[PDB]
Amino acid sequence: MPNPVRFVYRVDLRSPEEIFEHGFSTLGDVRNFFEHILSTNFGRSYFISTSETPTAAIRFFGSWLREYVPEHPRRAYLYEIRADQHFYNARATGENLLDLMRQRQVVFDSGDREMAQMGIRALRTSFAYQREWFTDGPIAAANVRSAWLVDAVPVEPGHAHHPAGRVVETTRINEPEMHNPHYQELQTQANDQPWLPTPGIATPVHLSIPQAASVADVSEGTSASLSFACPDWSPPNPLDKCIAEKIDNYNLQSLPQYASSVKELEDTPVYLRGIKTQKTFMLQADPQNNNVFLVEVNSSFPQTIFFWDVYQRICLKDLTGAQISLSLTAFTTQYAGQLKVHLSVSAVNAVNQKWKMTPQDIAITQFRVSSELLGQTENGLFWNTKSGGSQHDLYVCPLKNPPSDLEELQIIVDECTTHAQFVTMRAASTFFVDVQLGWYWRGYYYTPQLSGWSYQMKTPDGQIFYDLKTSKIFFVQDNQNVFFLHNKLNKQTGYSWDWVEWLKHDMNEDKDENFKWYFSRDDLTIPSVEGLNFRHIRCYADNQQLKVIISGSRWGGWYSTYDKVESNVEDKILVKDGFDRF
Repeated sequence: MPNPVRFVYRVDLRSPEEIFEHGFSTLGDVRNFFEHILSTNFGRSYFISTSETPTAAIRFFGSWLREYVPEHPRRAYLYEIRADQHFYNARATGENLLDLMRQRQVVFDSGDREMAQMGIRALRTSFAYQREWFTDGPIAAANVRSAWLVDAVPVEPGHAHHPAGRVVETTRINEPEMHNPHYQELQTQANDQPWLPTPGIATPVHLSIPQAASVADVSEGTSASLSFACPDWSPPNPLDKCIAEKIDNYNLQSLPQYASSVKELEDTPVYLRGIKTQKTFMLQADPQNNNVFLVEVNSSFPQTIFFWDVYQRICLKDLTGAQISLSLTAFTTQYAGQLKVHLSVSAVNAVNQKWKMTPQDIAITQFRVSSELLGQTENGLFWNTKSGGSQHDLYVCPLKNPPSDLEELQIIVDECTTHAQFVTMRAASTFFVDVQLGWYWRGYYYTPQLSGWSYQMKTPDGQIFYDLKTSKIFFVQDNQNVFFLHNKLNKQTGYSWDWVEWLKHDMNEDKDENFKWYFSRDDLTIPSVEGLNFRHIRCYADNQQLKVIISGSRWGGWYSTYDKVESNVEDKILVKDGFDRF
């Protein structure tokens, strides 16, 4: 409740005159979670889609055009909607269902667990960037606070080349904001629980898993559900009103990670220009020391190719030797209103790795790059015009009253500089969640050590991750050394428990269930009385449970066990707030 989801967002072609008066209506009367996520036989869902951020709500709307003269410029409205108890998070709902399936508490009315896990994999990876909160039914006019006219426009029109024959588009949120006079300020928040169709004890959860899915291709390999891409779908060709390059249908076992438009991707260096000095720089970064810096145009090496993905991250193209991806990250300094940019492990839930790129000129060629860390405060990238040497540091500052010698840098798009697709959000290539695992005892925080013991301190950001592709948990010692959480316990161990261990391992390996883990809410109080976020953690292999020894000579020792109840042990693991939503 200190950190609720208060507003969600939705792009819809219907005008505020209609929405401000009537709210949003459902497609149909079917309350089926998987069919809604997978757009199965689209057009019957009782659920209405919204997104936790404007950027995610509007992504589909930036789909690239075919090479023809657009006779109907693309316009719609972004709505800001107060969330309440009938708004549920799609990702968290899916994780809860995975938990129930692994613990064997599901009745499959249709389909099976293998199929459901394919559905969950798609939700975790392909559709996750949507940041979807769905409503269990209609949204009243009284929830809708504001609207903005939005449009999609080509980047550098008349000049930009068309990757694979498609025209690079971006979106704009136009001022001014329009306020809904029927809006009621009720100080509510989205439901913090995973969705289930029935009340109270739902325990024997019944699931109907569909055999097929539909996916809108929204450019650069990106998948969108039809509930996002066809916001005003009508019964009969409705698909013609969808905003997307194309709609594909697949059997669930055939569902690809990327859309056909993935062929549009090109390697792009990044060029920035100082607003006053007009000096031009290339963005560069070095995974050996995680430095990010600027080199003026006029035993490691700088890397030069970046992309901006649908999680809003600006990532270096290549993985390190230990198979991790690195992203530009805005870190706090000691100075008033001056963040410094540096690399860290790409994480889908790290707000300090999220960036917006907004066109500043009507020719759509100059782009301000802003950090989501600074919230509603207008901000941009800066360099120190007085700094000397070959490489210059990169900062983020509020636009208002910037430090003395600093000037803003904006991305410039041109044949001789940044290519147009850089300033659009392409499909993501890694799906790591920062889970920051730890434990808590009597006011003190503890963190895992690679030895299997614990150290007394709070787990730092950017260290312990969960790979959504494979369900592995890993600890990044540094860019070349990554260790994975491994279960040793089985039905032949002779004992009811065994230590866990941290081992180097192939990030891509996806079969061995002793490296696979999932989170469980069970009967935990969430959040805890003191505001903490706890989960139980179990291994896919045979539901062996992760725990930590509390006291004695083996205090701080991490192990797994078949025993649900034990003494002198902690089964509540700390996990970063919001880890199950991104």
